[PDB]
Amino acid sequence: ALLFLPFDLEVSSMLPYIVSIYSVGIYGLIIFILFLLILIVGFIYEFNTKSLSITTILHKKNKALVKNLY
Amino acid sequence: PTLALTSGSIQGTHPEGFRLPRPKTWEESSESALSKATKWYLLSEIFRGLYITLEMYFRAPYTIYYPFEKGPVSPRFRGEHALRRYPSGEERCIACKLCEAVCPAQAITIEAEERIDGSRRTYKYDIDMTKCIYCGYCQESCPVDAIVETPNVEYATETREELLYNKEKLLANGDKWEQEIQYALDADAPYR
Amino acid sequence: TNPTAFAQTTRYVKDSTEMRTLVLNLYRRYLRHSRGFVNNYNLDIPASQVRTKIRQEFERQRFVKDLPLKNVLYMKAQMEFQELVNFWKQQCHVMQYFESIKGDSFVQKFLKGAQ
Amino acid sequence: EEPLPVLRDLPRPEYGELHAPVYNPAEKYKEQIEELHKFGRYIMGCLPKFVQQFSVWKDELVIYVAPSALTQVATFLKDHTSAQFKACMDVTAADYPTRTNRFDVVYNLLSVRHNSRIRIKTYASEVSPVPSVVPLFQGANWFERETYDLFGIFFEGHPDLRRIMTDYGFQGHPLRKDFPTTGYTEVRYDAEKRRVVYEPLELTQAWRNFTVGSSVWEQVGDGKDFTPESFKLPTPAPDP
Amino acid sequence: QAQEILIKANKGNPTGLTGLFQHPSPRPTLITLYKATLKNLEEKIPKESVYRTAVEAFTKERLSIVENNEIIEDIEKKIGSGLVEELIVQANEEYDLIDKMAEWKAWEELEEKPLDDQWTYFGKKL
Amino acid sequence: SGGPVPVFKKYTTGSKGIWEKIRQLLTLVPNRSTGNPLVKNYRVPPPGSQTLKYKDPVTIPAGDIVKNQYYDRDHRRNYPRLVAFDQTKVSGLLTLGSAQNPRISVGEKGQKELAVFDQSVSLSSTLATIDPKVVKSELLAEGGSPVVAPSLNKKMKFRLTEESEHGMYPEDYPIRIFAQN
Ligand SMILES: CCCCCCCCCCCC(=O)OC[C@H](COP(=O)(O)OCC[N+](C)(C)C)OC(=O)CCCCCCCCCCC
Ligand SMILES: CCCCCCCCCCCC(=O)OC[C@H](COP(=O)(O)OCC[N+](C)(C)C)OC(=O)CCCCCCCCCCC
Ligand code: SF4
Ligand code: SF4
Repeated sequence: ALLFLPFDLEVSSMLPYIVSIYSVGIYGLIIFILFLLILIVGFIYEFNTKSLSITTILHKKNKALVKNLY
Repeated sequence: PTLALTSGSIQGTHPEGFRLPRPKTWEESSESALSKATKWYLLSEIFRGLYITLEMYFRAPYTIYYPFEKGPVSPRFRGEHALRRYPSGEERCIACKLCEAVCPAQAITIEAEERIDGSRRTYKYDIDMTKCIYCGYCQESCPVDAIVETPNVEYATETREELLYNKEKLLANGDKWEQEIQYALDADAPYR
Repeated sequence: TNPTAFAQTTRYVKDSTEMRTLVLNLYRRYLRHSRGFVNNYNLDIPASQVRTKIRQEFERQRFVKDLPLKNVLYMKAQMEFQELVNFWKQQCHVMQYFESIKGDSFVQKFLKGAQ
Repeated sequence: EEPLPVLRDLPRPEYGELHAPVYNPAEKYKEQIEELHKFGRYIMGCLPKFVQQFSVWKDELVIYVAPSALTQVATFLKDHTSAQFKACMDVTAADYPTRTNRFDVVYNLLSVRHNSRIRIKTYASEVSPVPSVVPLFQGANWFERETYDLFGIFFEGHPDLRRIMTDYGFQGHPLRKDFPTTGYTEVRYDAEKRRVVYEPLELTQAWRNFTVGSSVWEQVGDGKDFTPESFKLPTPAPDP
Repeated sequence: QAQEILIKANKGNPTGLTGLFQHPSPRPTLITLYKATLKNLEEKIPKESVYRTAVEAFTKERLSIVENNEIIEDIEKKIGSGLVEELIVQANEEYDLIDKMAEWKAWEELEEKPLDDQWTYFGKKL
Repeated sequence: SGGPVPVFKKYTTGSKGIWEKIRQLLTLVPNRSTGNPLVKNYRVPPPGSQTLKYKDPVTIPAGDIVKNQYYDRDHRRNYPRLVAFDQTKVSGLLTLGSAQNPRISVGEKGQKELAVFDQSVSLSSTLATIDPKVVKSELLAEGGSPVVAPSLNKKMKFRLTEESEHGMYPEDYPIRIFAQN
């Protein structure tokens, strides 16, 4: 839910580019791509940490039975 | 000489090939990367799963329009109870009390004595139709086929008092369903 | 597998004195949860009577002498506590436990059929 | 594309008079009887301190042990390679009030290893505890919970013993012979209290005991002898 | 002495049974436990006990088969009690039993005889 | 074997004519039946309108009028008697042998020996004092080998099959089908 907010403001700020794609030309297209690359570096960061994974740290443990002969 | 020497048995010995081979790694998958991803991205088995479901849409359904139609019944079917008569009109039951003693649920209450003319007849005969398990033992044990189960099933009642069938009620059922009882008795007589 | 809440191991005690310490300890545990018993079970009486009637049932068994009788009455002693804490009994059962209630003369019992 | 046959009309075999051999069904267990007898004795010889006696019936071997001999014999039958009974299938009891210890606790063990089943019998009284096999077999947690609920047997060492079948606060253990089949109380919905209440038992039609008209003659004889001829004490032959 | 052996691996290729992974050193581990059991048997259990004779019957037999069968599949078919990873736990449990068998002193006189009316059912002695 | 079967060889209602060709062109597996039973074949003579006159079947030895004494086939009264072997009888069998392999003297000298094991004899003592060959011959097996738990089914064996034989899931699916062998 928290990461929804940064990714939503990224999507909603693509709105000005939609209705002005022609008149900004290549210049506004390159800026738009750059505007997306910086946010993608965030996507890489939260993909590597696996932040959204629920994980199971509490349970699902297995062990090796090791004899301790004397 | 048996394998008791090593404390082993024929039963303990696993068949040949029981040990699993080395599980394949990512480099031993026969499918190419694109084939595995085209099936994954284009939902190969799901679109098939939809297609099989859509085949049923052009098939004849199974539904029957009860109460205008009825599902199959067989001569052995167990339903509502009825006390029968001979063709001459005399009651078939000779108050022998067999059915009362078989009845797993103790749903039958019989009180009997010598009739006014000397016959061995019953003056009280109840079935607690809310206690019967509709099991057919009374029917099997009757030596004169006095107590049977008619193929009727549609007799649901508003009050539970109406499900305490006394001797008047059961004899009125035997008259009502005599023709249908004969249908089943004629068909399944030899099998008993 | 793990045991449920407020559970205890079942051990057969062999000393008389050891049991009374367990018996006395268990008594406050009933007393401690008495307000929660009222709150969780929505009892219509203040917690004072709940503490009142708990004590009486302990005394009912006070004078047992033989040891093997002592354990079983303690084994079942714990079980009733464990069910009460964990909200396993329904409100109907607990109400009826505390909602329970001089004998008639010989003529009176004779008059109404007696026993 | 031939039309489907009408299976009603296809010819059926003709038989004259049928013959079926008549032979004692207990004979086919003969090989199983000796092998259980040998393996039953083997356990007794290994553990004379615990095995009071052993018995064989058809294809079922029973080991009779005291309550204090339970954990030992159970452990031996679980760990010994010759008899690996890792799986415990049933824990139950039975009430025989005539005997001093009425309850008779019975265990059934399964050996998926050698494809065998063994039975342990151990007695108990109303107040005497019995060792719990939960530390060995985890599957006995609920089978012991059920036996206490229906027999009141004290199980020593059980991590969580409580009612499993009967209602909470149910008084009396149902499967004891002295407990009547209809119980002591019954429930109904009381309008005044707005809740379902317990009342003493009162049957509109009292149960009818037809069991009195049982057989007055003994119905089955003394039985037959099927002990292997290798487990009977030889008769000392007469002298010249 | 401090010889530490692995009984149940917690990682590796499966053996067809869930939770029973392949054992990295099957043959040496079996030989170590068979030699220990034969050694540790005589330390605690006297000779007149049949159980001691029973274990030395096949623990010797399973010790001789392991040495002469380097192929694992020849070990299994000749012992005839499952996979080699299972035989490790059989050997281990065979070892734990003697520690308890010695403690119970289960070669001695029957500790608790049944009462005269115990194994009688409906008026007949069993 | 359980190989696929053409649709017209199954007792279900199937299309005919132009619709059969449409059905084969559009279905995934053309030999799959609709599942609606054939009206002209399924239960056509109802159970209450059959033609077979049933006759009570009777095998000869147990249904005959002759050579059919009931005590010959009265198996319910030939049940195996319940015998429990206590420690004492095990000792007596161990010391004296069995009825098949006697190890008891004859006449009154033997009758002395049997009476020894007619009262309590704890088995712990018996194994302490007896020939070690006795245990290897009577108690244990095959020269001292233990007694493995007997098998309820000496013919219970299994073997691994493969999809070309068992027809089920191929090798990739995580289950294996076991035959009898
Ligand atoms: C064309 C527009 C409509 C369909 C859109 C979706 C296409 C899905 C298939 C592509 C994915 C894939 O992976 O395709 C390839 C897959 C799997 O092939 P395989 O298992 O390797 O084949 C085995 C080896 N052979 C190649 C020798 C046979 O084929 C399918 O499962 C085909 C599914 C067809 C039925 C579903 C379509 C009808 C749905 C509803 C239409 C109104
Ligand atoms: C480049 C071309 C772009 C095409 C874009 C289309 C992509 C669609 C999704 C494909 C990915 C996928 O199906 O993924 C499967 C995901 C997650 O699977 P996972 O957790 O990663 O495990 C599997 C992958 N493994 C083993 C490699 C890790 O969950 C699902 O089962 C989602 C199924 C949704 C079905 C909803 C019904 C369809 C309705 C529409 C048709 C009537
Ligand atoms: S059908 Fe069975 S349960 Fe019902 S009245 Fe007859 S014997 Fe009793
Ligand atoms: S078994 Fe038949 S004849 Fe006998 S009491 Fe019942 S209904 Fe009457």
